[PDB]
Amino acid sequence: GRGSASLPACPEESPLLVGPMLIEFNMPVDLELVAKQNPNVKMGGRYAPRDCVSPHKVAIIIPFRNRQEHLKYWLYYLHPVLQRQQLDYGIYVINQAGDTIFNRAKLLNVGFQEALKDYDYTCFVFSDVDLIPMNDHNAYRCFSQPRHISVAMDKFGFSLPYVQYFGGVSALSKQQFLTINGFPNNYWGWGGEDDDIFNRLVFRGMSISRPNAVVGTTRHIRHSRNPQRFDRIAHTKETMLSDGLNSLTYQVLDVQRYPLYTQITVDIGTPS
Ligand SMILES: [Mn+2]
Repeated sequence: GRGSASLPACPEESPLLVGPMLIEFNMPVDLELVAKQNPNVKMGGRYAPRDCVSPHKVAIIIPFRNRQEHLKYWLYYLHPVLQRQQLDYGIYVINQAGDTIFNRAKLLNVGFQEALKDYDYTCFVFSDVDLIPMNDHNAYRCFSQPRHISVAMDKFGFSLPYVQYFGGVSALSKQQFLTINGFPNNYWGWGGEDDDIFNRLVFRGMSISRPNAVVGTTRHIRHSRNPQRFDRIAHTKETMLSDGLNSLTYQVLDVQRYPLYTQITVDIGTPS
């Protein structure tokens, strides 16, 4: 019964998952130690199973600016999880250059476009750097519909702010992201960019996929520095096709590949 054969696809659900995890942010993290503890993660924070092929080719995009301690906790907790989930993944920290108002959604668009230059990713997880999953059955990859991953956040009492809430951590396949023309580029701290994204999905006929709440619990990291739904539905319809990936403009000032992640420093301009 011999002959040349391809590696099998990885199983529908990984047999390596452990379920609940204790998430704490009160101890120091040393990334050199984390790298040594995750020897299979390659330069730039890249990993893929050795014994099976994953259909999940995921770029994990993290909007960022001056929050190194949070990022260290993020890397410490997620790398082991992402490997147990048997994903073919890469970590991208999109660092906003300058001191102008932070623009989360625009940095996510940057991450989508830059990660694609590195590899043919077909799934994108957009994650704030201060959100950590409490259960590894919460899959960091894409589904038949846009996926909302951080569904029961401790900062919100482990309950969804509202059924249309799409903030924190989410995942869109390449097809899903492209069809909504990505995310809006003009929410300069205005708040509600996630609601605009939700409106884009609905308008294109998509719905929200969510893991069961029991495994969707996430912890939020506090920093020395419940949400309500913003409207702008009519604005989204009017603006989505002219404001997003197609109109995205930015300058890449630095690209650093570290053992556990790639950091792309970009100048995304100032509010126009
Ligand atoms: Mn926060």
